Amino acid sequence: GRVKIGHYILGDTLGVGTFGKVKVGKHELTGHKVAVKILNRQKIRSLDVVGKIRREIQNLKLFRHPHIIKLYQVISTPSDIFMVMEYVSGGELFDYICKNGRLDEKESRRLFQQILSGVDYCHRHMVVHRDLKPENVLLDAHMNAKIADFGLSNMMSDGEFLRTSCGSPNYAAPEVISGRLYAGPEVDIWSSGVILYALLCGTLPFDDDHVPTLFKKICDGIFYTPQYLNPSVISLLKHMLQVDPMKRATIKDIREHEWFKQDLPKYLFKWHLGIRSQSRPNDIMAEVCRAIKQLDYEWKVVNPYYLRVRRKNPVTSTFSKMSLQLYQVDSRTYLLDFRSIDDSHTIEFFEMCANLIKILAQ
Amino acid sequence: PTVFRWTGGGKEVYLSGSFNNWSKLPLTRDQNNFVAILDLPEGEHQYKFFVDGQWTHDPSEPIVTSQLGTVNNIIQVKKTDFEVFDALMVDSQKAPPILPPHLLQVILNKCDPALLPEPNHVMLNHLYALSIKDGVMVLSATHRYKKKYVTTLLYKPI
Amino acid sequence: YTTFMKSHRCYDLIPTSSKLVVFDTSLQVKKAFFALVTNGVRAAPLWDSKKQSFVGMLTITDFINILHRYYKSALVQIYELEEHKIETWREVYLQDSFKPLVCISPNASLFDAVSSLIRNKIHRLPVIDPESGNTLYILTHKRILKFLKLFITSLEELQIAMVRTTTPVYVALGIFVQHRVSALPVVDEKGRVVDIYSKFDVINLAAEKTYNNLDVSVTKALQHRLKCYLHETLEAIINRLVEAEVHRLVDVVKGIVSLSDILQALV
Ligand SMILES: Nc1ncnc2c1ncn2[C@@H]1O[C@H](COP(=O)(O)O)[C@@H](O)[C@H]1O
Ligand SMILES: N#Cc1c(O)c2c(-c3ccc(Br)cc3)c(Br)sc2[nH]c1=O
Ligand SMILES: [Cl-]
Ligand SMILES: [Cl-]
Ligand SMILES: [Cl-]
Ligand SMILES: [Cl-]
Ligand SMILES: [Cl-]
Repeated sequence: GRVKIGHYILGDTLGVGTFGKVKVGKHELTGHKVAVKILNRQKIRSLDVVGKIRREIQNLKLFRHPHIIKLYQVISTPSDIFMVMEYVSGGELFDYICKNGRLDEKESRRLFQQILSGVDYCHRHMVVHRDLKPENVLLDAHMNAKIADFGLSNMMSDGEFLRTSCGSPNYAAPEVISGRLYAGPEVDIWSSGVILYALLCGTLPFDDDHVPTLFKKICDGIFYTPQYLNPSVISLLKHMLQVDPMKRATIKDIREHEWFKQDLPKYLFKWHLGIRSQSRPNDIMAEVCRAIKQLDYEWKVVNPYYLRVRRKNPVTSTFSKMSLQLYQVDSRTYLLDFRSIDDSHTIEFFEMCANLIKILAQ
Repeated sequence: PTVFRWTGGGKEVYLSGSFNNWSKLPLTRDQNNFVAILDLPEGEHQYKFFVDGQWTHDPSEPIVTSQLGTVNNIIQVKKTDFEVFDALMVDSQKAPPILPPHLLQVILNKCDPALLPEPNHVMLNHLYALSIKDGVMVLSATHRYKKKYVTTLLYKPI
Repeated sequence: YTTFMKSHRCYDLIPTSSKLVVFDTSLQVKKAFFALVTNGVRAAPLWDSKKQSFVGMLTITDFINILHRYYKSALVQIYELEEHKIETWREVYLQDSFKPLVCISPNASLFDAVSSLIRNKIHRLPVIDPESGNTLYILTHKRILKFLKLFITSLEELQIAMVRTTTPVYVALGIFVQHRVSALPVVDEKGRVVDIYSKFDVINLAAEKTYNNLDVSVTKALQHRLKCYLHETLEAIINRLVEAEVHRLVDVVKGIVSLSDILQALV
């Protein structure tokens, strides 16, 4: 007798995904087909990704968008965890584009709209699926996009940037291949931009076998626009494939763009940050402590440039916390940033900061 | 349900256990993985493997040596193991970065003077300040209450 | 109408993204009023760093009170204003007779918000979250009667403090103090009303930095820049008010109907 889970008999391995094996599940009596992510509890703790999966499930378990793969149920067992999810027959968009050529302007657009609706849904729920590529975009029998591998995804918390340089280097954004900090949605837009190019051309905008020249071309934002390409979509690709994240197209700018707006279905949709110093970054970090202890405030040094400090309130008798990060601005300057931590809170935060500033450099 | 997985090769691999009256149930092969999934009442259960003529236990898995020299594997099936979030819960037991440009973007500088643009979630709770223009220090930060935002400006002397 | 305010939370009126200015009681009271002007705000909460709590609200009225209390002449500076702290003056203003901080919460209903403005004889109320302590936003009559108009789908039947053209600012400020009134209608040669000098007009002194001369006429003061009849309907009186975004409406004066008064009727 065949292996069951739910009442689904486990079939062929569809793929090997982010953290574990994905196999088909055909229902015992109905014949219904699901895709099953098999996560070994012991493997997922060897890589300390237990937190990541706890969260992934948490998000994916409530999302209900037509161009995102639904997480039907999570079956836990003593040894392994099973992620029962909707199955799509059409497979990889990658292989579609491989077998067939590039898509025509009309068809390309349809899919880009669907894909973007999904990307938009995620970001609207504080989820940024890093790893967006035609390899992770699946197709159903009726040629609908289905965003599929959230293993590499991450949450968007108020006040924080992400660091993990994740996903294929062709679809990866300049700030990702450069390993710089990012807000999140902008790395998904840059990925959606390369997807769009692939749909319209059947090739990658940024592609080279010489890895160093591939990484250069990505940061050079330079890609080729073939003669068949529509100038209106060219304007769009140019806006999405901006090396400056501050200059990069937004899900709104995209929605607003004329090539996108077309045939689009309804159902789819002087101040200073902190105090900047010039000493050697380790002198500045020494400077901060010979000032924090001087104020008698408890802390925890996370990184050599990140500290999580608490102040004991003498009046209200309630502890107030703030985190401190040191970045670099110029070739010649560094900057200490003060971020509030959630348990008047705000006024006490400014007070906690100010005292530290009067005894500190620019 | 419980997962009984034998790892390594074999023409024929069977799971014999206490739960099945030591009958030989066959395991389905993937590659070098032979599995049978089956629910068993939370408590104690002993098993063994009949892999190509030889009876072995799983060395990596917990054993139990009997009074008669019988070495079978054992499985203590918990309630914690069945509920996902309780299971993941028990399962969980340089130089400076470059300043992201998102932080340099202020909602104050960029109608009603007490109305500001909606901010990027990323530049929330960060401290911003004005140059000390003779003994008075101005501090500011944007935060969110429910689905709404407030940019608090503190005028404090030094 | 009365039930409407007893339901909706204060938070519903809080704007999507807004500004809020808070002065520490230890700030010099001149810089305090000057900051209001520059930040485009009519009122600001006052935090006591020693007491570690919001103790009050600095308003335009506080400026009118300081100016009138210590205006010597156009010849000599208001030394008092130029070098008093917010704490030093709130001590003077509220001596043996002290008024604590009156405020509302986001969760609390709009009825609890209108009744508090009246019951405490005030025009600005700060919405404060208790789970935080943080002041969120200063709710006002004009803000409440705005949303009370965005939902609606005789004056004599339903049912005075004045200044002349010649009247100097000092004198007007004095009337605002001993009467507890928001605006002051201006009378010409006869009992015919030509203008109206409000508490708001008083901040143009702080703005232009011209407060050290209150000897100037109300008209001369008003040089830096609307009425109704009794046979008109109460709803038409409401419609006209908000369409011009004003606080009150009064060719000879008989009575003045205000936003704080309409709110007293619809409660
Ligand atoms: N110029 C004025 N003369 C007399 N009473 C006034 C005047 N302005 C306002 N009031 C009254 O003061 C109270 C509050 O109104 P207001 O300060 O204008 O928002 C109401 O009872 C008004 O009738
Ligand atoms: N690599 C791998 C790997 C697995 O193949 C499995 C399986 C499995 C094996 C064969 C069939 Br047929 C169906 C499912 C289970 Br059940 S748990 C598990 N954990 C792993 O890490
Ligand atoms: Cl794969
Ligand atoms: Cl089949
Ligand atoms: Cl399908
Ligand atoms: Cl391709
Ligand atoms: Cl084994």
